[PDB]
Amino acid sequence: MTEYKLVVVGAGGVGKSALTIQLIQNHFVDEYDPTIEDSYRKQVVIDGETCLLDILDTAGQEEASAMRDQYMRTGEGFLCVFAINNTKSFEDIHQYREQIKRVKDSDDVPMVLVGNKCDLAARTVESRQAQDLARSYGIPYIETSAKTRQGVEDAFYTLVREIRQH
Amino acid sequence: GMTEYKLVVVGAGGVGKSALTIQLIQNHFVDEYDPTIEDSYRKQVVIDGETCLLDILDTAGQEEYSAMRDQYMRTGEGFLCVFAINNTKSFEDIHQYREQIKRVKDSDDVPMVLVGNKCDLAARTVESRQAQDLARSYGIPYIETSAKTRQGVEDAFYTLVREIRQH
Amino acid sequence: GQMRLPSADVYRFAEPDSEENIIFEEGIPIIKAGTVIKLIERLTYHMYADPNFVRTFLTTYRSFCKPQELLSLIIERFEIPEPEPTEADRIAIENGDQPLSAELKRFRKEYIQPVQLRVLNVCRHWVEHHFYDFERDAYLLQRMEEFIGTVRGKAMKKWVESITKIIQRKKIANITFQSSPPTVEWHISRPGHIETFDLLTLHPIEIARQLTLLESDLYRAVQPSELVGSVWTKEDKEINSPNLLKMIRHTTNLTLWFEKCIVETENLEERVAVVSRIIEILQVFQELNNFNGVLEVVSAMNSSPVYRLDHTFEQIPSRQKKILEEAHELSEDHYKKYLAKLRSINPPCVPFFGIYLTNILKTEEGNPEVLKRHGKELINFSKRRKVAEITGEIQQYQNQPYCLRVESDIKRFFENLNPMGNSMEKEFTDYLFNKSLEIEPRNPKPLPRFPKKYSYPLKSPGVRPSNPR
Ligand SMILES: Nc1nc2c(ncn2[C@@H]2O[C@H](COP(=O)(O)OP(=O)(O)NP(=O)(O)O)[C@@H](O)[C@H]2O)c(=O)[nH]1
Ligand SMILES: NS(=O)(=O)c1cccc(S(=O)(=O)c2ccccc2)c1
Ligand SMILES: NS(=O)(=O)c1cccc(S(=O)(=O)c2ccccc2)c1
Ligand SMILES: [Mg+2]
Ligand code: NA
Repeated sequence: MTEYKLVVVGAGGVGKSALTIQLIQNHFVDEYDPTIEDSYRKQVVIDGETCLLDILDTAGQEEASAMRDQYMRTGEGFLCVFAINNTKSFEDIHQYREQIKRVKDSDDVPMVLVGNKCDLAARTVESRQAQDLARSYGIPYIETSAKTRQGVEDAFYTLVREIRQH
Repeated sequence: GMTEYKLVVVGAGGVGKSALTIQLIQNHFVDEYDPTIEDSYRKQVVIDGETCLLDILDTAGQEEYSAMRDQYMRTGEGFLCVFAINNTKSFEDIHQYREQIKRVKDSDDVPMVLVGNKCDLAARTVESRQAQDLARSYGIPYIETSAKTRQGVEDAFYTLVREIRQH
Repeated sequence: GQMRLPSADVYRFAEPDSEENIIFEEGIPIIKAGTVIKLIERLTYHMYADPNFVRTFLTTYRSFCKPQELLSLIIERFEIPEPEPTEADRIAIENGDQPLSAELKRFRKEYIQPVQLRVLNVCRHWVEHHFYDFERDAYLLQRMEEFIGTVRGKAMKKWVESITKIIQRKKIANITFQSSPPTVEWHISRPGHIETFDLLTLHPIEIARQLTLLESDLYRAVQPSELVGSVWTKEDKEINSPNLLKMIRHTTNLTLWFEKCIVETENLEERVAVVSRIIEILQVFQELNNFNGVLEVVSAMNSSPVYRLDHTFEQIPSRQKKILEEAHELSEDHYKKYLAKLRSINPPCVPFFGIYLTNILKTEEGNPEVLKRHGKELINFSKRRKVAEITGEIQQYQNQPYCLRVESDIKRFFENLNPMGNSMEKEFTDYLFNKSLEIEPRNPKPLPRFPKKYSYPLKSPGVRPSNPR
C-alpha cells in the first residue's frame, strides 16, 4: 500500500472541509466552522491499487495566512479549491499556486484546480476562465459539489494519479 | 529442522495474564514491546540442551469473545492455565478451562501447566497450598510467576514444553 | 536570528530543550518522551502543526494528565507575554515618533499567533472529538466556556466565536451515495411475516446484508474512550466500554445461533442444508468485506459441537468446503492473511475487533508509563503513540458507510436473537455439545436416523442477486 499526502487549500468558505468530509464520511456539512488544521485518512482502491490517503484540511481564513509553509513542505499534491460563485476566491488561487511553487522550489508540483459549489445556479466564475488558468498551470480542472458529491471522487483521485505519475 | 511447539495461554481477563508471554518474549533486559510486530510471539529457546521454537498464542483482551475459545484452543499442543493469586474467581475458573481444553482436544491427557501469577502488590487470596492441591488433583505441574520481576516465567514455559516432550 | 522568547521565569514553555525534559526518536521531530510541559509545548508549537499529534495526545493524555490539569496548562500556554520595546523603539519614542516595533510585530506574527491558534485547535478538537471529558465533568465544561468566551482581540475572533457555537451545539446533541442500494431480496418468508423468519426462510443474501448493516453500526459506535487504559478488561467495563461489549455480545450470540441451528437439526439431510446455507451467508459476508461476519461463521464451524460432525461435512460440496477453508485460513498464523486482506480491500468493511483489543492491551501492559533519565521521570509518549496508532486504524474504518437498505423487520429479528434463552453459558454450551453427541454419536456407536423438522423446501435460492426492472 502506497501512502499519499494530499493537501486541500483555498480561500475561506469555498468548501475545503465539506469536500473532505464528503469524501471521508459521505456526509455534507451545512455548518461553516472555520478550520485551523484537520487531518484525515482513507484507504481506497484507485485504478486497481490499494492506497492510503492522508488528507490535510487547511485554514482559508487570512488570519492563518502566515502558517502555510510548514504544511506545503510536507504535502505531495494539492487540491486548489475556489467556489464558482465567489470571484475573489478564484483570484486567490494564483497566490496559493505561487506559494506552493516557492516553498517546494519546484515548477512541477502535483495539483488539481477545483471549482466547488457547482450545485448552485448563480455562478460568477465561468468554466472557461478556470479551464484557461488550469491549462496555464498544466493541471486538470474539475468542478465539484460537496453537497451532491458531483465530481468529488474525481477531484481527489485525479490528484492521486498525478502524484503516482510524478 | 528444529521442533516448533504451539503453546496457548488461557485464563481470566483483567488480572495481568498477558505479562507472562510479554516477559518471556521480551527483550528480557529492555522493558519494551510492540505486539503488532511479525513474530512478537515466536522465540527460539534451548530446553535441556535441545533447541526448539516456541509459538505462543495469547488472545488476552478477547475474553468476551467466548464462542471463539474452542477454535483458538484447538491450535495448541500445550496449555498454560493462568490465574491471579489475588483473584479467587480467576482460580475458581480454572476447572472449566481445563474441561474445555479436554473437550476441544478430545483427550483426557492434554499437556498443560497451572500458573499462579502475581500481578500486583494487592493481598494474595489464593495460597500456594490450595493451588498445589488443585494441580496435584489434575496430575499437572504448578508454577508461580511474578508479573514484574520475570521470576517463574521461563520455568512455566519450559515446564510445559517438558510436559509435551514426555507425553 | 531566531526570535527571542519570554523569560522562562514568567512563561514556563520557554525553557530550553534538554535531555532532562524531552527525548526525540531517531521532516518534523518525533517525540519519544518528555515532561507534560514539553509535550504541550510541542503540541502547540510555533514552527509547525502536527495534526496527528493532536489526535494522539487528546486520545491518550488521561494516562498522564487529568482533564482539569490539561485545561489549566493550555490556558497557561495561551497567555504569552509580549516583549518590551527595543532600543530603536525607545529612541523613536523619545523623539516623539512612532516606533517601528519590528521585533514586537514579528514575535506576534511568528510566535504568539501560531501558538494561540494551535491552542484553540486543541480546544476545538477536544470539544468536537473528545467531548466525553465535558459530559463527565460539568465544571470542566464551564471552565472551557469561560476561557473561550473571554479571549479578546481580532486575530482569534473567528475561531473563538466558532468554538463557542460548537460547544453549545455539542451540549444539546445524513448520508449521500454514488448509487442506489440494491433491492431487498426475499425467499420463503415474505415482507411483514416476521413470525416465519428463520435461517432457511429468509433469503441468504438478505441475512448477510442485514447482519452487515447491524455489525457495521455496532463497529462504528465504539469510541476510543472505551479502549484506552484497557478499560474493557477492568471491573468497571460495563460502565466504560458499553458499545464495545454490545458489539462483542452480538458476535457471540450470532455464533451460538449458528451452532444451535446446526445441532438442533437432527435429520442429517436437513442439517447438511443448514450448514450449506451458513457457508453461503459466509460467501456474501466475504463479498461485503464484513470480516466480523466471516469470523462469526468460522468460529461456529470450529466450535466443539459443530467441528466433530464428520457425517455432515462429508456431504458439503467441494466448492463450499473451499470457501470455508479459505475463510479459516485468514485466521491462521496469528491472522497473517486476515491482516493483509483487510489492508488491501476497498472499504466499506467491518473489521474483526479482537486483534485490536489484544494489541492495545499488550502495548499498555508491555511498555512503562515513564522513562527515567538524569534523575527525572519523563512521560513515555512513544507508548501512547503506539496505542493511538491502533485507535486511529479503528477510526479509519469507521468512516465509510454501507450502501445497503435497512429492512426494519429483519433488523429487529437479528437484534432480538437470543439462542441461550435464560440458560447460563456452561449449561447452554454443554447442551449444544450433548446435542452433537446425540445426532452423531462417538464411534463405534451407530449413527441413528432422525425425522425431518422443516415443512418447506430446503433448496437454497443461491447468493447471486436478482434485479427486476
Ligand atoms: N451549496 C453548497 N454549499 C457548500 C458546498 N461546499 C461547502 N458549502 C457550504 O459553504 C460553507 C463553508 O464550507 P466549509 O467546508 O466550512 O468551507 P472551508 O473552505 O472549509 N472554510 P475554512 O477555510 O474557513 O475552513 C458551509 O456552509 C458549507 O455547507 C457545496 O459544494 N455546495
Ligand atoms: N484529526 S480529526 O479530528 O480530523 C480525526 C479524528 C479521528 C479520526 C480521523 S481519521 O479517521 O480521518 C484518521 C484516522 C487515522 C489517522 C488519521 C486520521 C480524523
Ligand atoms: N477448519 S475450517 O474452518 O476450514 C473447517 C471446519 C469444519 C469443516 C470444514 S470442511 O467441511 O471444509 C472440511 C471437512 C472435512 C475435511 C476437510 C474440510 C472446514
Ligand atoms: Mg474548513
Ligand atoms: Na479474590
